[PDB]
Order: sequence, then structure tokens, then C-alpha cells
Amino acid sequence: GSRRYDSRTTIFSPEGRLYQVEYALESISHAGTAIGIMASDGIVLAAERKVTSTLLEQDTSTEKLYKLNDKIAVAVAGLTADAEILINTARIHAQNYLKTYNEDIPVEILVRRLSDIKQGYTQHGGLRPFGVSFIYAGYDDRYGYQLYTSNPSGNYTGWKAISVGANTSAAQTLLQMDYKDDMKVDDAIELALKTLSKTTDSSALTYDRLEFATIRKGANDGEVYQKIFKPQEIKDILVKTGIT
Amino acid sequence: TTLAFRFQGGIIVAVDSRATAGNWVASQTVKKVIEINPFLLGTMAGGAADCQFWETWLGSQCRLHELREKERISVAAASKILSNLVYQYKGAGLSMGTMICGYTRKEGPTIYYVDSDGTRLKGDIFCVVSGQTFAYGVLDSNYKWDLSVEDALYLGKRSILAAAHRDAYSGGSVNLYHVTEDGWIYHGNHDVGELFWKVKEEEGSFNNVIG
Amino acid sequence: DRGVSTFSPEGRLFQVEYSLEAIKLGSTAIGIATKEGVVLGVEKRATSPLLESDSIEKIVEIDRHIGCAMSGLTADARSMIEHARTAAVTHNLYYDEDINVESLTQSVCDLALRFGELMSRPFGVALLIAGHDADDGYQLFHAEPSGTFYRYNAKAIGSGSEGAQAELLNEWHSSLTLKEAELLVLKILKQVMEEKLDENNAQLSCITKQDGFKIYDNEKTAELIKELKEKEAAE
Amino acid sequence: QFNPYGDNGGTILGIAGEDFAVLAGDTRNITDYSINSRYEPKVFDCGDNIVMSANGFAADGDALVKRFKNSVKWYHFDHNDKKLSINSAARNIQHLLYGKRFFPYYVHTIIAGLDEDGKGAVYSFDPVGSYEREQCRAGGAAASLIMPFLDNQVNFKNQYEPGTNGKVKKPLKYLSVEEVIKLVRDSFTSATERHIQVGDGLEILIVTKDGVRKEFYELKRD
Amino acid sequence: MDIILGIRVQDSVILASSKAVTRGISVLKDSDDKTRQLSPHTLMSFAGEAGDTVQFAEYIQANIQLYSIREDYELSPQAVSSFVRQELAKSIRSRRPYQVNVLIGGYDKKKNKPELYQIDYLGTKVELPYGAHGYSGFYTFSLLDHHYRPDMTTEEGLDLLKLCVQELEKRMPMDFKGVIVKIVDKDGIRQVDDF
Amino acid sequence: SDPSSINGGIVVAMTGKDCVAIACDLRLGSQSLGVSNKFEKIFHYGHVFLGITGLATDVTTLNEMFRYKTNLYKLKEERAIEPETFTQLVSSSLYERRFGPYFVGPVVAGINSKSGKPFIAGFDLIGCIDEAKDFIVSGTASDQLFGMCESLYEPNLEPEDLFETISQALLNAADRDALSGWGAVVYIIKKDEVVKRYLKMRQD
Amino acid sequence: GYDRALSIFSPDGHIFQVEYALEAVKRGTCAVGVKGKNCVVLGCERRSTLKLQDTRITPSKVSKIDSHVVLSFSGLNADSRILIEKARVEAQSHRLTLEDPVTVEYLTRYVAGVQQRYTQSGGVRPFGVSTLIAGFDPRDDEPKLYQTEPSGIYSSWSAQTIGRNSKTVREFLEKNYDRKEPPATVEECVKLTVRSLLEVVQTGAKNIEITVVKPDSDIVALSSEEINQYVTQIEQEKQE
Amino acid sequence: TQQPIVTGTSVISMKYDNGVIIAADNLGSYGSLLRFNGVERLIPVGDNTVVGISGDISDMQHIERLLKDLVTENAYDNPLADAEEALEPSYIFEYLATVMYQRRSKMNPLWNAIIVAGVQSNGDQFLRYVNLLGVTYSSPTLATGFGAHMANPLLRKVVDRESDIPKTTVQVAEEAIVNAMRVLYYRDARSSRNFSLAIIDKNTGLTFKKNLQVENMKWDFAKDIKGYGTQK
Amino acid sequence: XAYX
Amino acid sequence: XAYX
Amino acid sequence: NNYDGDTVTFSPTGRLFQVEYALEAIKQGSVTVGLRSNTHAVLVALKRNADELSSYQKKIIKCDEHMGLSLAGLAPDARVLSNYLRQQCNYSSLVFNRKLAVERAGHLLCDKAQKNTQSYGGRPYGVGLLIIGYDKSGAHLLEFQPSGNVTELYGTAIGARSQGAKTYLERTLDTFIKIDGNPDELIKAGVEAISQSLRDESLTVDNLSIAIVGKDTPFTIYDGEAVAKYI
Repeated sequence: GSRRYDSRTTIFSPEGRLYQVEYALESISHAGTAIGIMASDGIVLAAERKVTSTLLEQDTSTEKLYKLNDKIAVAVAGLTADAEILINTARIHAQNYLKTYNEDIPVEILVRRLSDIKQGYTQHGGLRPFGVSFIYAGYDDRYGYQLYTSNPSGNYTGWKAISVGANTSAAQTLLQMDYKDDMKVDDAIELALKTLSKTTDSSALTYDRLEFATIRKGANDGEVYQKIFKPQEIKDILVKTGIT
Repeated sequence: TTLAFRFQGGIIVAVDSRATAGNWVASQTVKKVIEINPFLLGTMAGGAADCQFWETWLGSQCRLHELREKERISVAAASKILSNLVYQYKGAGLSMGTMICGYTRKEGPTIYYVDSDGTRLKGDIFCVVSGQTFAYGVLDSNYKWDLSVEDALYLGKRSILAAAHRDAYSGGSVNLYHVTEDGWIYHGNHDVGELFWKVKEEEGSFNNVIG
Repeated sequence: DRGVSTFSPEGRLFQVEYSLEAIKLGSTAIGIATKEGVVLGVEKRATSPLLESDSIEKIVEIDRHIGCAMSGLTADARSMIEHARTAAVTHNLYYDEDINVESLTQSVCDLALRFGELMSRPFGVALLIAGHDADDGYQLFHAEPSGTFYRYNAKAIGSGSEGAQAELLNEWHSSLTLKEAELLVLKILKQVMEEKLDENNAQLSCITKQDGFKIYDNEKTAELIKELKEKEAAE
Repeated sequence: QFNPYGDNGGTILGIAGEDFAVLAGDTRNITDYSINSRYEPKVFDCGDNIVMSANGFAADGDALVKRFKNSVKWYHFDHNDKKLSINSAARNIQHLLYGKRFFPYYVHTIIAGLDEDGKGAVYSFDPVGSYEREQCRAGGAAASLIMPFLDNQVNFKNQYEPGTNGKVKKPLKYLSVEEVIKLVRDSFTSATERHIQVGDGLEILIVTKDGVRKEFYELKRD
Repeated sequence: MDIILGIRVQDSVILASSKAVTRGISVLKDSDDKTRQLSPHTLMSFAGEAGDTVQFAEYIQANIQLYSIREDYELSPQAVSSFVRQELAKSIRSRRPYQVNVLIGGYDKKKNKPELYQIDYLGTKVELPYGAHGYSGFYTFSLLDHHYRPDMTTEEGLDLLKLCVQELEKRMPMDFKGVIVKIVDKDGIRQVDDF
Repeated sequence: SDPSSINGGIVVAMTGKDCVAIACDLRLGSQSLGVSNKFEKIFHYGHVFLGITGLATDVTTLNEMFRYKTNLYKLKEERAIEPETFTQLVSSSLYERRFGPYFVGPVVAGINSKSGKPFIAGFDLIGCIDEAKDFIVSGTASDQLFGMCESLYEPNLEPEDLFETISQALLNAADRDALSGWGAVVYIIKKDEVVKRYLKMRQD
Repeated sequence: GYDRALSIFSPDGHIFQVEYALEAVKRGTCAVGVKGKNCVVLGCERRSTLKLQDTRITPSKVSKIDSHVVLSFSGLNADSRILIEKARVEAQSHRLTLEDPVTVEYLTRYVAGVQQRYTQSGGVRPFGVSTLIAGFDPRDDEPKLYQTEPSGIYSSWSAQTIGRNSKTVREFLEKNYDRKEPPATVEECVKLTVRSLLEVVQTGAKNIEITVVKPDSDIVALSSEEINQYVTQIEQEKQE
Repeated sequence: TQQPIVTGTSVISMKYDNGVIIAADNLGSYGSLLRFNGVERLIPVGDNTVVGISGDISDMQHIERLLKDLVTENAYDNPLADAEEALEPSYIFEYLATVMYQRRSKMNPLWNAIIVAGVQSNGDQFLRYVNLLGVTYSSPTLATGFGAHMANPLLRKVVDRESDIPKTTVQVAEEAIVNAMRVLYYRDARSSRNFSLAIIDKNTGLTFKKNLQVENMKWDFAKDIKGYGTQK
Repeated sequence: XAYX
Repeated sequence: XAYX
Repeated sequence: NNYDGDTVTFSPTGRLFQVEYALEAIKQGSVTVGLRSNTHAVLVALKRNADELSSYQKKIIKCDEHMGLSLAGLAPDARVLSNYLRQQCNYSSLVFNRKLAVERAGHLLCDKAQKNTQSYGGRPYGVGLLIIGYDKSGAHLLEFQPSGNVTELYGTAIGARSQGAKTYLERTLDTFIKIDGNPDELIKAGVEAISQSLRDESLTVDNLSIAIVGKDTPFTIYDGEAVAKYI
């Protein structure tokens, strides 16, 4: 019958690893580098677009940085199509929580749910896992500013600064060197860009090859603003930090 | 008429033995106490079938608990199994008014009233006279906490007689049970016909009669 | 790969034959049926001395008149025990009586071959089901994952089975007392067990008409071990 | 609208002796003021020395007897031909009746046989499966006519020892099969006179250790 | 019929709930606690159809307790009330609706403020300084309209509630067999014995 | 018994010169008994305002539902929903419960951010659209509001004039309805500013 | 639905998927359980390959199931969440129907039951997780420590370890844990648990987590400094 | 649950020494309208059974098809379909009885009263009744509707108990049935002069008579009647 | 059905 | 609802 | 070889190997004999023990008062198929008041076995059955193979060394068919037939299992000292 052609996507290797999860992680390692840095007064999300063209409309383009609600954003590394499936699920879960409790969803609860969905695809159904790693940048009134990552395994962990996709080994070494706890957003912006600038496989880091976003309490009084940087704004912050 | 009350000596449980189909007396010899296990009793009021079937079923569920957990089911747990079941059937027309009476080391002597309405109540005394359920005895005047076991058995027996006389749908015989640590004890079946005349002569009560 | 319900060229179900190998790796369980009762004994086999042995439950009550000992993947037995208990109680609810030991066994064995592509594989555990009923008296049954069950005067399952069964072949007669059967289980367990038999790494149980199914205290089993040592030293 | 129930009348009577039991019923089947049959049996041998009668709505009665008969067959298959005790039969019938709790069988069920001690047994059910073991039970249309007579003549109710003036009750005594059959015949003769749905014939099934035997007596046909 | 009152003072919420359980012309119990602790700083009183009342309260209690264990955090009274409302709002259009009216008294540790919520079986929710369900409702509303102040102390709140119950005992035609009073403040939930 | 007159309340919306006004009472009751005088019936999703009369549980439920739908809209569209579009969303959402409806009388008010054209609309409980130029009314005193609006209203009123007209329309309609009053709110909406006024009115 | 039998028997009578699941556990960070006279302690390893971690928000290795029972694990983190959620739901479900919190044995039996079901159900692979479940039964002062594994077998332990280099720390406990006289105080019990982890951990810095569970729902997680004081005292005594 | 539209009236039947007789008029009434005057309500099944049906004619036509389908199905893989494994009256009846009771229990009955007349393998007379409630009974004489009230009294003068079955000839039995059909024509408002009669004999087999008419009717004493009392 |  |  | 993975696969010579492997389970099974006259039909079964402490596996199952079978192969499969026959015999009685014809019982078993040989995931039945019965057309003996093939016979045998008993019956055909109104002599011929399939072991009191059905004889099984008469 049909058994003949079944890849068996949800089995252990003799070494006790999940084949499809490991191979999905191998996929993600080739994706454009995404960096998250958490400061005392906000969070930075920096991400590199993969070998673009001069004829790609950049101002209306979005492959890396997505908005989940007014308080939470994600940086993507892997299959964009797979990510969009999960993002719409997360966007609905956030609105379900708001409808039920009349409060914005705590960051960890949203992260745990998305991570629980990825886990399911590794334990039952016989489908391939989602070839996606996320960096979650969020704010709630319990833990304040938070950075998380999830991977196809459905495991998630919290971070002060983290990278996903290409050259994470190199990126994580550079972040671990220059990061301090008392660090501010303006400094965290400079670190994020300096890190990509050194890890990038491209000849030079330019505005047309970057997506950039900040979550700041830099909003009039006691509230939080999400800023998805426009092409011209990314060009300005590249001159300011002195990379171009 | 079902009576279950608590005292220093444990739990007294007294019930009549009459079943009615309208104004027709179907039987004068019905068991209205179910012996769920050596430390658990269930009284029966309302639908004869509903009580018999579901309190027998409760005995099965209480037995499975003992096998799975290697321990006597608590009166609270046993009562709630029956209360959660009848609640599933709420509005379907189940008629059931039961007192789950038992002793456990955990709780001590315990009486739970369970209703086909889904009501579940803990109390020191529960009574079912006519079609009404009361938190007090049919008489309540003779009630003191520190009562002799054989004095307390009489109050239960006398209380069913009181209701059996006045109520047309109560009568037959009085079935008495004494619940203690190390299980319940049956204290016999007393025909109301013979009991009434004996009680009258000895107590000097029921003067409004004549004989 | 190949079907889970596939027949071998010899006319055996591969998965059933493979599960029988899993049961051979299991800890020893022995049953002896007499006219005075049925004795059930097991090797506990703790993997470490830090493991509290009393927590090892390889002898299990199904009803007051039916006990059960297991050998193999003991985790697989939990759902089989659950079904047996439910069957025993359900039959008492429907018929106001104790269920026949054979009927209870037949009920358990009806789960056995409910696997395919129902559960994904056969059970990896064998059961000795001991009991009493008015019709056929004291009975001992061997329930396999094949769905087959045999009645036995005495039976050993697990790692030391073929060694134990050869010993039960010589020792069993129709006139055995309960006290004799107890000692005989302890004797054969002590023979096939790796570690030295004491009250902590071995467990006795019996089913009598009067007292029903009882798991023996460690203090009680200890005395029967001391009684065995003395009677073997007596000749 | 469509009414799924009907009344086929008739009356049944169960009396338990010391080492025997009888289940009797009239053979008349009626609808409204019409007689459907003068001889349509209502008491059946179900095997294992159990006799059964479900009296009321004939269709529901026939259905229940069929299901119980089938229940006896499958007891034998599933339990190595074990004989179904009367207490076990009674519990099984309770589950049959309660199965249709919210669409009841409009029948009064009596079963007769011997208990596991070899003593005569009668069990009586309501439509929804409430049951109780008794010495006496009449069921059906003329139950109200017969039961009081049985209270007086079988259980010796309101009967005292002459010369005591109500001080000592008449002693309870097991009746012989010959005495019981007289009470059954007089019960039905009396019921036939005063109940329009009772008459035509009387069929009695007597249960002993030896087996089930059958007696028939004509009743008035008006 | 059942009295359930709520009064939110300066620094606490007080819930008075009638002790009697009656079915028809019979008093089933005279010491009934018509309340469940949802969380350490959130209390729900309930009145309505038999079974439904306890069944709903215990179901809500279980869900809030589950949230507490999973997040190691206490839901705000506003959040708990919104959850409860949504559960009742589901039930009205269900096969058999829960006929339960509830008061939710809570102390929000983040805002250091007491909050009282009145929700009916339809899922109608309002935040009030004082609330009530049933026949007693209209009377207690008119009386509290007069005497209530926002800056009242817990002791002042109890006296005003004492006056309401006293007045209800005279005016109401049913014996509700006295009330059980519970206070919800920063220190948690305690029962006032003397009343 | 009649769901749409248990809790009571009213909403009225009017168009002016380059502005719209929407107003509601503050009462929530159990028939005759008044429970709350803080129950606002006007909600806003960006620059689109929605007033809802009828069964209060459904007022609250639909508010929560439209907040949900408009939030997802904004995330996907990357712009705030416009009045004309939101009107179609309300209609859709109400008619999908055709044989089990929400017992509400919704009212949409707002200015189209691009065209600058003032817009009002009303709905029946199954989502039929009434798109009037002049005014929309809803609630237990709809008859009273129809009478007041039909005489008081004139087209192209300035924001501060329109305020007086809608206010007098609500206040006098509410005083002739038992289940309406206990305070009133009036929103004056211009292209890029919105003023909210609570009105003094008899509390009986 | 996907029905494929992934957990099947092999000719030698082994279920490889269940045995490969145990390999996942072997890879997992070390977890240890030690019960004293009037307490149980759950020690857990945090691999120091991950720095720049936010320890405030990072999922902690010891999870409360109820106020009186805790669950630690070794193996796939993602898999552990599914068992913890099921256990937490069952804990509230038991309180609701039995009007009493679960016993530690009952909660263990349930979690073990779930693990077993995933070894003979179609379309599913076994849990790559072994659990240590510790706590005190309602109104009981007797300490309880249970272990579960992917196969679904469970058992009670005086002390036990699971995960990478568990063989080494089990060796330590087998010679250092006396049954006749278990750790009398909380101090003694925590010390023995820290000592056992120091055999394997590497640095005694942020690599050791300790959770102390006492009777009557008294559960507290020790801080970095509190644990660091135990690490300091152990090595100063060792220098001799 | 419905209500009968087009209906058939009485079916009457009795046992005699060697077999059974059954009869039914050829009318389908539409309430008070006698719409259909060509309706056959005796449906033979093999050469040993006749099924007489009263009540809703749509439900009768359904049952007709079930029986036609029953004969077809019995023949399948049955070399003795026309011998030892032919359909018996008792088989055909029990099937219908099962269907009737199942349909009443789903509150969607076949709105009919059915009489199964036939002779068994061993030559035993079979006569049994079933109706929309699944109620069943057997008697030496059976009749549905008005027949129960008017036919049975007449047929039970011929066969009162089981002991008169052997003393009753086919000549006598047929005479009784034919007389009963005339009485029903006199007195039943929804009946017709035209009827069908079927004899199932253990010797002569199945004789099916169509287009029979009620004859020898008494009307003459109707010229001697005027007014309702005082009219002369 | 019968029904104390 | 509204209803030509 | 490559075509024996599942029951849904034909071999290049048009063979179903999984069915043929199921047929092999029968040949491993203990011997059972069936034979009939015009009046009576008899089953004789050699029961097999695990060892000397073990009981002798029951081979004969009752299906109705007038029908039953003997099994050879997987006993659990015999239980499933016998339970199905019990239900079909039961359905025939309840609905049609008709004792199920033995020929039709065969047709029903055949159709049940067939479905398991044409569908993926399932497996063939691993048992052979000898169905005896007395119906309206007299005594009947059927042989069921889990290929689905059912055959009406005067006599036959299935299981290990069954060929010995089958040869004997083929010689005795003219003799045993004429044994009318003599149940004991027909059993004698059955016991003498199964005796041709024995090696080393002989027929003991707890070894031999006999069943009979006939004109005025309900289907009854004889075990223990009830068969000592025929040893």
C-alpha cells in the first residue's frame, strides 16, 4: 500500500535525535542572519535580506521582520512561507487572549503556544516540521522587555542578545564580547549593525540589504512603540553609526 | 421517609419501606438503604429505579477506586461521583434524593445529601418527609449531641414512625442502621403496625388515636 | 518496511513472535494451583539499591477472587489490568455475582490481537491470572500477547521459565497443601534468580475462597524463607 | 399525533413456595373494547428454570422477553454454559428495562424460579427496571383486585389467633403447590367477574427442581 | 430567595452571602457558603439554579488555579472577571445555559486597588462601588446610594453592610438564615466571624 | 422577555459640515431596576466609532469581537479600517448569526480619512444597512429620537452647533423613556480631533 | 489520520523507538533527586555553553504541577512541556472530582500512563523524556520521590539521577546515601545534592539549580549566592 | 410521524380444517372520497402465504416491495428455494413484525394493520396479525378495523375455540367470509362491493379469487320506511 | 414507575 | 428586523 | 519473495502469498476430523497441550442448537469467526424465526474471509474450520479455508497429518454414509478415522474431543470421562 513511500518524519535516530528537526536546522543555517539585542530601555531587531536585486521593490517588501501585535514582533530565519503560516496563528492567539482576559498577551505565553505547535509536528501527524527559527522581541508589564528564540524542535529559550540563521557561531562570539547589562537602545543598535557588518557573506552592508526594528519605551510617557525602519531610515542609521 | 443524623456515637440511618404508584401501595417491604461497602450507606428517595440503578452503579465506581488506589473511597469523593453523574442527566427527569452516609479516618462520620437537581450538601442531619428535604429531624425536640447509641437508634425509629403515621405515602416497616468506625451495623426491620401499638402503650403518645 | 499484521512463511505473526522474545527478558513469575488455593510469586529485580523495592508492583488485584502476576514490559500491563478490573466489576453490576476466572481471562485475551494500521503493536507482557469461582474452583491461567490462554496446575514465565517449568514438572502433585506450594515457589525463585532471594527482592501472594486475594507482608515472606532454609538443611 | 403505546390488558400472578414457584396469567389479549385473542400466551419458559411475563403493552412485553431469552443464550456462550441464577436474571432484566429509561417498556415484569438454595423465588419489576424479591406479586389490569387477597390468604395479613383478640398473629406457613394453585384459580375467577379485560383462559407455569410444567384452566368468556 | 451583596470600600471588598439553601417549602441547609476562592486575592460569590451554581463556581475555580500554576502568576480581578463573563456569555446560546449570577471581589496587587464586578447569567458585566443580585437588590441599592462613600474604611463598610442585612431581615418575606461576610484586601481573603 | 428591551439604552448619530456626532445614554438596568450609570455604548476602532444598543451581554461581546477583527485587519492591511468598510464588516458579522442573532442595534459614525466625507450608518440585528445622509437612531427610545431628530436637524451644521442639536435630541428623547437616561456622552468628530462631552441630565 | 506504527517489536524483542527515546534522555542535562527525613531536594544541571541568556524568563528546569508536587526532567525540552501541561490539568481535574489534591504516586502513575500510551499508539513517537516527580501527599510528612521513563515504567527512589553522566552521580549517591539515616535537616540534604552534581557539573557558578520541597506545599528555589555558599563550603572541606 | 392519506379498510380471515381463508375489498379511500376502485390489498408471497394489509396504501406499496425483494433475496445461492428452503408464512410474518416494531420505536411507523395467512411445511395453518405499534396476536379468526367489530363475531360463531378448527370445512369457512364481507358493505362507510378472496389449502394449494361482488343483498324492506317517527 |  |  | 509483504499484492504467477502463509498456520495446527450420515454429523478433534502441567486447548465451539465447528490454526481467529456465525445464526432466528441453513453459514464465512484478502492494512484469517449442522435439508459438513473457499463434503480432516484420516474416509465413504439412526457407530467411525493421523501419541481421556448434531440431537460437546466410552 502507501507505507512504501512514507519518509516517517517523526522518528528518533539510534543516537536519539529527530532527523527532520536536525535537517530543518541545517536549512535555517543558510538563511540570512537575524540578531536580537535587549537593553534596559528597549529591544533591537536587525536582519539581513538574502542576495537581493536592484529591481526588488524594497519599501513594500517584508521577508524578515513581522508584527504579531502592538507589543510583540518577530525576526524570521528559514522558509518565509512556513513563517507566515505560524505568524498568522500567533496573531490570532494574541487576539483570542485579549478577547478572553481584556489584557494584551504576556510575551512568554504567545512564544510557548507557537513553540507547542512546532513540537506537535515532531511527535505526530507524519508531516515535515516548519523550517523556521524565530527571534521574539516583546514587552509586557510582568517581565518588561524580553527576547526569546524558537526552532523547529519546539524548544524556546530567553536571551539578553541572540542570533539565528547564518554565522550564529561567529555572531554570538561578537555579541558575548561587546554586550553589557547597563547597555542602552542607541548602543544596542550600534552593536547589532557592527555584528552583521562583520559576519555578512556580502562584500559590504548597505541599506537595501537590511530590515531593522526597535521596541522602545521611547513613546510619550508610560507606553511602548514599535518602529519598523523605512529604507531611508536604515540608510541614515548606517551613516550615523559610521558603517557607510 | 428517610432520616440520617450525626451524633457522638457515629451516624444513625432510619428509613421506611413503602413504595407507591400514585395512591396504590405497590409494596410495604422495599429496601431504601443500599450497602455500598462496610463503611458506606446510601438512602433512597424519589424514583425507585433511578435510586436503585445509580446507587448500585455508585457501588461499582467506589469498588474500582479501591482497586486503583488501594484505599477506601472518601464519603466526599463517593457523593461527588453520584452528584456529577446526575448533573449530566439534569432536566431529563431523573427523580433522586439520597444521603451518602459513611465513616473514614480522613473525614470521620460524614453525611452528604445528593439531589437529581445536582445539589450536593454536607450536614449533621438530613431528613426526607413527604416530597420535601429538611436540615432537621421529623421531631428534633429529643435531639442532643451526646446520646446513647441505643437511645439514638430509638429517636431514628420513633422519627420514621411519626412521619409513617401522618404521611399516607410513608409506612410498611422501619429499617435501622448504625454507622461507626470499622463499618455499619444493621439494627433490624420493625413493622410499623406492631411498632405503633407498642410505642403508644410504652411512651403514652398518639392519644389522638384510640386502642 | 512491512505490515504489522504480516504472517511469516511458517504461518506465525512476526510481531507476536517478537513480543514473546521481550517476555523472555522479563523478571521471573511463578504460579502453583492447589485444592487449598493458588500461590503467585515474582522476582522484583531492582536495577539499583537506591530504588525502594516495595514500590515494584508486579503482583496486582483484579477482584477479591482474582489475582494477577506479570512478566515483560510491565508498563504495557497497566491498561490490561484496568480492562480486567472494569470487566470484573461491570459483570458484577450486570449479573449480581463474581465473574468466572476463565471469562475474565478470555476478556483480557480479546485485547491481545487488536493491533494493526486499535493499538500500534501487540502487548510485550505475559500474565499469570490466578483465581477461584464456584463452578471450576481454584484456577491458574497463562495469558499471552497471541490472544491464546492455557490453564496450568503450575506455570513459570520470564527469564528463568524453562528452568523453573522443568522443576515444577517434578515437584507438583494433586495433594499439595498451600504451605507446601508457598515454599515451592520460594525454592524455584531462589534457584533461577541472579541475586540472593530475601523478603525485599521477591514477593509472595495467594488466593483462597475464604480470605480472597492477599499480597504477603515482607515480615510474613521472611518467615517462609527462614522455614525453607531450615527444611533444605534438614537432609 | 402518533401514540407509540397501547394497552392489551390481561393480569399475571407470581407465588413462591418452599421448593417451587408459579407464574400464572390469563390468555386474553384485548384492545379498547375488542377481544384480539382468547388464547395468546404471556408466560414463557426462558431456560435455566426461569419463567417470565411482561404484562401491559404486548409489543413492549414481546420485545423484552425476546431480549432476555437472547441474554440467557449469550450468558451460556460467554460463561462456559453456566446456569443463570434467578438473582442474576433479575439484575440483567433491570439493565434491559433501564436501558429504555427515557422511552420506557410499558410492562409490569414478574419472573419466577428457584434461588441457588433451591427455594422458590419471585422477582417483580416496574416499567423502568426497579425490582424487588417477594413471596407474592400480581401485575397488570386486575393487580388491585388480586394483591389484597394474596396479602390475606398467602401472608396471613390482618389474621390473628382466635381467643387472643389480636394479641398473637396467625403463624406464617409455606403453602403446598396444590394450595397455591387453588388461590391462583380463585384469584383469576374473582378478577374475571369484576374486570372486563380479564377472562377467556388461565395458563399456570409451575417451576420445581424437576423442571417447568404447564396447567391450563378455562375462564368466563364475557 | 438568595441574598448576595458586594461593597468596595477604600482598601478592600466585602461580600455578604445568605446561608440558607431552600428547595420549595423546605430548608435544605442553614450554614451554606455561597463563595469560592478563585485566587489568593480574588473571591467569587454566586446565586441561582441548584447544581449550576456550585458546578460553575468550581469549574471557574479550577481554570483560574490552572492559570496560576502554569504562569506562577495571579490573574488580575479585571482579567478573572472578563474570563468568567465570557464563560457565561458562551452558556446563554448553549443547549442548557448556566443559570448563575455572580459577584467577583478582588484586590489588584499591581494597582493596589479593590475591585467589585457584578455579572448576571447572560454575561452582563459592570464594575460597581456596591452590587447585589435578587429581590434584595433594589432595597440595598437605594440604601447604599444614601450611606456609601468611596473613602469608607473596612470597619465603616461592615457597619453599612450590617445595616443592610438588618433591614433586609425585616423587609424580605423569606428567612435567609443570616449571611457569611468575607473581606478581600492586600493581605488576602478572611471570614468575619462576628455578624 | 423581549431581549432588546431588558437592559435598555439609546444611541443617535448626526452629520454636520466636515464633522459627525454620535451620542449615547449611560444606563444599564434589569428592566425597572437601574444597576449602572457608567455603561458607555460607544466604542472606537481607530477613527471609526461604533455605538451599540440592545442586550448588554451582546453589546460587550460585539465590542470585543470588532476590536479583534479590526486589530487583525490593521496588521494585514497595514492601515486603519475606514467607516464604509467597517459598515460592511458589521453587516457580514451580524448576518452570519441570521438564525441566532445578536439582539443589538449598531450605529457606525466616522470621517473617511482619504476623502474627508462624513459617514453614518445604522443596522437591524441581522445586519441590514441603513446609510442615511441626515441622522441614525437606535434603542428603546428610537420613536422619541426619530421625532426629535426629524424636527431639530438641519444639514451642514458647524461642530459646536451640531453638538447642541444632537444633545437636545438625546436628552429630551431619553426623558420620555423609562429604560433610558442616567447620564449621556456626546462625541464631536472632526478629521483629526475628537471631543467627548458628558451631559447634565435628570437622574430618574 | 496518520496511523503508521512507529513503535514496533524487533526480532530480538526490543522496541527501538522506545530505546532511542532513552538515548535522547542520556543527551539531556543531568537532574538529581534526594529525599531527606522531612524534605526532598531536586538538583538540575544548566549547560554553560549558553551565556548571554536571560535567566529571569528562560524556562526553569523544575516545574510545579500543583502547590505540593514538582516535576524535573532530562531529555527533549519541547516534549517535557506536553507532559507538564497534561499533569497540571490532571492535578486540577483530581481536586475537582475527588475534592483532594493528587498523591505524588497518583500524579507519577498518570504521567507514566501517558508516556506508555505513546509507545503503542499509531502515528506517534515516544516522549524523549525521563521525569523526577517529588512532593508530599496531602496531610502527610513522609517524603516522596518517583522516576518515570519513555517506556512508561515508574518506581520510588530514596535518591536518583537521570540525564548525561547520571551513571557517575548515581555511583556517588549509592556510596554516600545511607537508608538507615537519611539527611536529617534541609542543609544536609541540599549539601549532598550539590556535592552529587559537583561530580559532573564543571563550575559551581550558574550551572547548578536547587529546589527544596517541604511538607504542606512549602516549595522554594535557592538563589545563585545561596547555592554558591554550599559550593564554597564543600571544596574548603575537600582541601584536606 | 405522519397520518394516513389513501387508506384501505377491513381485512378478514379464519382457519378451517385443511387451511386458511383471507379477504379484503378493492378500495383505496381518500378520507370520505372513494378515489381508487381497483386496489388489490391481498399480496401473495410464493404459493403458501397471502399478506392482507389495511391502512395507508403508500406504506402498503412499500411493504409489497419489501416482500417482492424478500423472495428475490431468498433465491440467492439457494438450490432449495422452490423446496425445503422456500419462504414459510412464519418467516414472512416475523420479518414484517420486526420491521413494524422497529419503525414504531423510531416514531415513524408504517401506518398499517397486517394479517399473514398461510400453510407451513408440515401442513399447520398459520394466521397472525401485526399493526403499526408492532402488537402481534394469533386466533382462529382475525380481522382489522371494522372487521374486528363486525366480522369476528360472525366468524367466531363458526370457529369459537381451537377444537372446532377440524370440524370446519372450506365450503362453510368461505360462506362465513363472503357473508361477513356483505355485512361490512352494509355498515362500513369506507368499504366497497368489489373484493378479492384467497384460500391457502394444504392439499389444493393457493386459490386467489379476484373481482368478487357482494350479492343476495336485502334492501326491499326499505319501501316500508317513512320519516323518523310520526310521518305516515 | 414506582416512587418516602 | 427591517422589511415595498 | 518480493510479493509476500502484504495481502493486496499478487505474485507474477497470480498467487497471494500472505493467504498461502495463513494456510500454513492450519497445517501446523492439531488434527480434527468431520464426517456425517443422512441422520447425524460428527466432529472429532485431537486437542493439544503445552506440557504435562497445562490443559488441552479446546478445538470445538458451539454456534447454535443445530450448528457448530472445530478449529485448526490460530484459536483467537476461530473465536472471531465463530462469534460472527453465532450472531448470523442469532439474527436469522430473531428477525425471520428461521434456523440459519448450513450452506448459507458457509457463504457468510467465505464473504467475511474474502474482504481481509483484497484490502490493505488487514490480514487473512489464520485458521481452518469444519462446520457441522442439521437444518431443513438434513445433515451437513463444511470445510472453511481462510482463502475464502468453503466446500460441502461427506467427510474431511484438517491440521497436521490430516491426509491419513482423509484417505481412510475416502475408502469408508460407502459404509459411514449409511450409519443412520446410530450416533455411537458414527462416532466410532470418526475416532477410527482420526486414529490414522496419530504418531507416537494415542487417544487419552483428556486428549479426545467429540461433538455430534442430528435429527433429534442438539449440538453437544463430549470431553473428559464422557469420551472414555470411545477410547
